[PDB]
Amino acid sequence: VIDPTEQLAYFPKITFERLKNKGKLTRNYMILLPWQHVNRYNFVFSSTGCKVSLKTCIGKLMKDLNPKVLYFIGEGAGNWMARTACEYPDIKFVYRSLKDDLDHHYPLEYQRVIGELSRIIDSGEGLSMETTDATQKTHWDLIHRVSKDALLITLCDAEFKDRDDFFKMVILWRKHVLSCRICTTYGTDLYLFAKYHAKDCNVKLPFFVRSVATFIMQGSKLSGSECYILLTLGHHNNLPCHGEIQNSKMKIAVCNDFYAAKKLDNKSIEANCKSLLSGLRIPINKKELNRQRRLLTKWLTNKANTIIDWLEHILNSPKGELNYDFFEALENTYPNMIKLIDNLGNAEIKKLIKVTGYMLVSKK
Ligand SMILES: [Zn+2]
Repeated sequence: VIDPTEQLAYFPKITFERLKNKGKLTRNYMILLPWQHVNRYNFVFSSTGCKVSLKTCIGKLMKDLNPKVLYFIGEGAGNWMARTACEYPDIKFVYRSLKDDLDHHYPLEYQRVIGELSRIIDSGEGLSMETTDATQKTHWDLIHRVSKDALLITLCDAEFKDRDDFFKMVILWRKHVLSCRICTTYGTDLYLFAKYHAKDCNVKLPFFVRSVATFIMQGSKLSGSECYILLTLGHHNNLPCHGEIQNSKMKIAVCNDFYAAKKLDNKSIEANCKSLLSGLRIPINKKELNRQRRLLTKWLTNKANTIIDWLEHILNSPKGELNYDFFEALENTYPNMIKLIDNLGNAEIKKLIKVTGYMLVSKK
């Protein structure tokens, strides 16, 4: 009872830089908050699709290869997969994610965005911990238990402990696509679009693994050196160097603004509000914040005051454009910044930025 293409208007436009396979650009933004969640207010459990998209980044490859099935590894609640389902309404999916008590091993976001799970032909159900671990041979051995389609495009958004774990996955992918009866029959025109953290320089990829392009996303945490690398089979080359990623990341932060989503998913905004502060309603106005202050009259009451104080600061703050120059102003105009980051945890602060972004967009 849901049209996927209609749901796509809840996802924001993606700004990125492609580096196909020199002075330094530096700007020290005094920011302590995860501002990359500013345009992600319409999403609850996972929001990767606000940062990366197959139609925007690898649109041509999607058209040229025309895959019937897509293979997703490492997705939490499957928000990237959810965006893909909206962009490509006839594509079926194979989902894998580590069976942990830590992050989601089920696509909650996909179930929320897309109506049902009928297009997820393999959800990884019944599998053990090692058969869901991309750094283990058995995961790759059982990837074809339902889908008999070759791994034309494999999407990996897994967070690895170290680069050696990343190499374990990349080597296992190569070993699969060069052994597997299904995949070998298709050929060597097979791809792996994986998340990577460019820490070093001149780091060779495994034998017969070649990087086609590097993608630097506006939606990646400003502090790190995260990027998305498009790999294929062929004479090996180097992984992206930390220096290249920095200049690219900087230009996007200094030049570009975050696009807001064309439509506001009021159900999710209400959900993110109640998740941040129980009983918080929309519109978030002076009357709403004074009501929340009144309800308080402990550790939980301390966190609630911290939240209201920030929302009150955003409320009183002038309207600006969604960019890091304005975000730095927002932070360095608030007297209790250090008290905020100390009292609220990482998840609470990401929820706070989602709510903040909704408010900033709602202005004027
Ligand atoms: Zn295969």
